[PDB]
Parts: sequence; C-alpha cells; structure tokens
Amino acid sequence: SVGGLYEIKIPTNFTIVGQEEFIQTNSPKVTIDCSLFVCSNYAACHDL
Amino acid sequence: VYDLSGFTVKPVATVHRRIPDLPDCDIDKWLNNFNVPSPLNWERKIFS
Ligand SMILES: *[C@@H]1O[C@H](CO)[C@@H](O)[C@H](O)[C@H]1NC(C)=O
Repeated sequence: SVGGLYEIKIPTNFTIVGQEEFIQTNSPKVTIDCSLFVCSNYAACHDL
Repeated sequence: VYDLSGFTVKPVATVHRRIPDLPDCDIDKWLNNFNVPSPLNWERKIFS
C-alpha cells in the first residue's frame, strides 16, 4: 500500500457470457423379466 | 399396474438344414445304365 492505497484492476467494460450445464435427473427405466431372462420358456429351467 | 409374463408365441413348424457330408450313392444311375451285362459276364459294383 503506497500512501494507504492499493493497486487494483477494476473492469471498465463487460459482456454477458453464457455457460450451459446438464444435470441428469432421470435414467431409462430398465425392466427385466427375471424368469424369461434366466430360463426363457423352458420348463426344466423354471423348475430349477 | 402389474407386468404379467405373457406367453412366448409357440413355433408352429420345424425347419432342418444340414450338408449331407457324404456323397450320394447314385445306385439308380448305375442301375439305369443301358449297357446291362449278361449273367455270363455279370458286372459288380461296390457302394461304400
Ligand atoms: C466495450 O466492448 C465492446 C466490444 O468489445 C465495444 O463494442 C464497446 O465499444 C466497448 N465499450 C467501452 C466503453 O469500452
């Protein structure tokens, strides 16, 4: 501080900048038919 | 709301395809041969 004053850079001209942000709030609702995935339609597999 | 396991559509017919691997005997081709021998000089062919 020279004489009680500090050197500061103060803006003399400005613009607006746009900044886009994506926030994920959802995901695909995956549904699995567990019996059809594991065994398809085979009776011996469904029994096991 | 309940996701009910609807049946898979049952196949109505069967399709089989496979290379026969071994060649055809073609017994008819040799039997249809017009130059048939006499019993005196009977011809012999082995189909293996
Ligand atoms: C501010 O900047 C813009 C673009 O750089 C210019 O058109 C405008 O004249 C400037 N204004 C001042 C006061 O410096």
